[PDB]
Amino acid sequence: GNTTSSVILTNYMDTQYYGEIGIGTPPQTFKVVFDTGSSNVWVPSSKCSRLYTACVYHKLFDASDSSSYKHNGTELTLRYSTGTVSGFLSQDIITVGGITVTQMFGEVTEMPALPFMLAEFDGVVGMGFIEQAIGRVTPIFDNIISQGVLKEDVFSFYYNRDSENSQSLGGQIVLGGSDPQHYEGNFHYINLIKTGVWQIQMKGVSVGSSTLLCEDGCLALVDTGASYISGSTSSIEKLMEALGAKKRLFDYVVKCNEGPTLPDISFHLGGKEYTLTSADYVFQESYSSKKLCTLAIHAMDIPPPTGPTWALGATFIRKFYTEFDRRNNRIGFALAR
Ligand SMILES: O=C(c1c(Cc2ccccc2)n(-c2ccccc2)c2ccccc12)N1CCNCC1
Ligand SMILES: *[C@@H]1O[C@H](CO)[C@@H](O)[C@H](O)[C@H]1NC(C)=O
Repeated sequence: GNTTSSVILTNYMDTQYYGEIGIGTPPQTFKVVFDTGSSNVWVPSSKCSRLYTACVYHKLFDASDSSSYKHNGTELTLRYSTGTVSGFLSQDIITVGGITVTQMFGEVTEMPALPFMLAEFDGVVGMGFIEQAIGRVTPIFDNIISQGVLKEDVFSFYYNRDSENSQSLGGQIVLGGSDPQHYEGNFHYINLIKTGVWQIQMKGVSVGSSTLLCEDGCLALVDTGASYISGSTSSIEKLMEALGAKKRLFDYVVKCNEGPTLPDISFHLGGKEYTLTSADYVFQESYSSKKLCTLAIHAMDIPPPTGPTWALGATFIRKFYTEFDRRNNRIGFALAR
């Protein structure tokens, strides 16, 4: 068609980027992450037991208040690297950036405190392919494309560096195109290894001058739902050894004074080198030799068939404006602004 639709995103602490969607008639509004690492839409349900503290602290969908709701009831379990949710399938009208679509989604009735008591968002909108959809439910972007309204069969992500500042724009998703106000130079495209997953070949990971990791190639999942850049436990422990970082419970840390002294990290993608300086990957909350500063990179062991794989999350997207091209099964990067 002839239209472009944008979704304004809120940036919470450079870790969570989410926007609003409306579900039902009248619309029930939810804060959702737009996740290229998954293919299902879900929100917490009014049928969720209140013994789940996450269901007490999040917005719940009430099918009994929606006149456009259509029952299904098929049970589903959605397993992620950080945790699992369980519930059942429902159908209703979903509003995303002015676009209205009839969508099958999950009503979550089992929502663990860890990690969901840490989510500022309520649910998730899966931006991945039908191949990875649980219960083979048609993903939302596929349903939007069927309407024949969007200018291009593409969607783009802008994640802002600034979270603290008001009047800044936390981020932005453009359905059906890109926003040239948020990137500079030209897009550099990398073809997907295969359709069904937003995953590309990575030809090397350099720490400083030498290529210390991913010699002989490896995989890179471009994941909008991930806060950090992640690699396997084996890759990260080698990376962190090179940086001189100390392993804590879930993350890696450096003495704050040493943060600025850290080397550049380069990701070799489609013949181009994508470089992050220490300012890009260190949470520089102070300069004290008496304080510990977290790194926006951690270990995450993603199981087969998708993994073992690196994941390029918000840490990477903040520097590089990303276009997800469904028409040509490729990913484009440009310097964000
Ligand atoms: O499990 C996670 C991730 C989730 C929770 C989630 C689940 C589904 C969609 C979006 C966010 N979060 C997460 C973010 C904030 C609070 C609690 C969890 C991560 C933070 C860093 C790395 C990974 C994940 N992912 C796997 C699936 N793709 C996105 C990343
Ligand atoms: C739920 O919807 C799916 C469509 O994917 C269909 O296969 C199934 O029969 C539906 N179940 C009910 C109980 O309506």
